[PDB]
Amino acid sequence: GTSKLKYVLQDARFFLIKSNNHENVSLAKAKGVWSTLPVNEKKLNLAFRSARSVILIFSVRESGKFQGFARLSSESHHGGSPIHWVLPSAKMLGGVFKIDWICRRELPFTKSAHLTNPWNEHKPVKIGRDGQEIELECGTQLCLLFPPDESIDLYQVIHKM
Repeated sequence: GTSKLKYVLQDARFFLIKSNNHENVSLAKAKGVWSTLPVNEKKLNLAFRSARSVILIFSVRESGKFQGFARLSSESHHGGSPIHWVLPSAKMLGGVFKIDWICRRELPFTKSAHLTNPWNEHKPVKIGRDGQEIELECGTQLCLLFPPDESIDLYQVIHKM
């Protein structure tokens, strides 16, 4: 079903995350973590304190697809297990956010062509720089377009809200 998913997304904030390569998204899916440049780290930390759920929607550059979406479970923190990201300078990154995956399945951009983002000049939601905020209604509909991920149980995610 979709009911627990809709509950998690209620009054959520949404951010577009653009990765240079698949390896970083694979590490995030395996380890439940994400890191970003300080400008976006500050935005995500502010958003995490401000909303019931903050959702990151991932897309690998040049892939023509989104690779899934996840919910922030913490603010960024330093000094944890180092993560062997594939960089385009590791010192340039901010802290590490813990994330809980909501869907690990892909969605092609062709299926989201009817969704425009008011916070990016009403361009198709696939278009945007890393860290671009997606307005509530467009973000909710985007997440509902993904194929259901039957491997994830949202009961545990609901308890953290």
